[PDB]
Amino acid sequence: SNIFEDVEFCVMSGTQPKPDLENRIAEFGGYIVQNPGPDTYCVIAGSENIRVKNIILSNKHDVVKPAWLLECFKTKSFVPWQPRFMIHMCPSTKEHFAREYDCYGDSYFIDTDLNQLKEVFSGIKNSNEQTPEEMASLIADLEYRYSWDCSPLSMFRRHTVYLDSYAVINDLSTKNEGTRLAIKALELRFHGAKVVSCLAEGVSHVIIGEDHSRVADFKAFRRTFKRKFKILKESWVTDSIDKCELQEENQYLI
Amino acid sequence: QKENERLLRDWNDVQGRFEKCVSAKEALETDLYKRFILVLNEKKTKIR
Repeated sequence: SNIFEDVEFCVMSGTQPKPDLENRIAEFGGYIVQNPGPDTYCVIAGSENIRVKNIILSNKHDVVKPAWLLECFKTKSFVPWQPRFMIHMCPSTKEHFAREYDCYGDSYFIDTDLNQLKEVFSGIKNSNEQTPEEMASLIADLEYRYSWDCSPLSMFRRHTVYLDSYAVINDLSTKNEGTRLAIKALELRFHGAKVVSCLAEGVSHVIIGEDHSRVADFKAFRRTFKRKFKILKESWVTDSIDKCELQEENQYLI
Repeated sequence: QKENERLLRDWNDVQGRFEKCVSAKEALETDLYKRFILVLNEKKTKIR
């Protein structure tokens, strides 16, 4: 290999045989440097040494994954650097990446894959400022654009659902809990429904179990409404889940 | 009474685990979509 010549390395660690790392480099002819000065290209290390910690504490060098150079040896052609191929970068490469990357680590000038996207994702901070309602519509819009909207775990995405787990409609602890309605709220949540604890105007569906004690009062309260919720049997959500697909409501009315 | 303690005891445990799975699934979606949205939106903004 007459490629790695005129390119100068630093195999600072590696014990994969470390003294064979530069040997493999040697039949490729990569220029072998024991200690990286300002001239060298990058530094290669199979682990961290305290000198590695140094050159991290002075960003004047580009610090590389062990596997990358092996891949370039298995491309029989130098592979110019990519986000995964590094484990730290210099300020010249950081200002270059301020042109060439999204700030979170997804490079604009290279197309990413499963392990790289997982990595970028795991490096983004944790936050929840988006309202659950904002977020539900971001998701509902993205699954609409890209046709993910029939996907089973999202089939009730466009349903806001009141559930008759309340002995008094809307009173948040007339809660009739231990009901098989509790399993149906796990189910509706698992498949994308906005399960709600108040019957305000925003509701598309009410779900009724065994106890019809309140259906007269749902039907009466629904006379108030501008957009009018359906009242459905439990079995709608069951059957829709089991068939991986919305079965539709009118056989399940009241 | 014994038999159906055992049936309820079990049913209540699968409830518990299912609640853990439902919560883990909601968090998996919103977390992934929030990170996708950040990465995606920076592409859109730059495209624009």
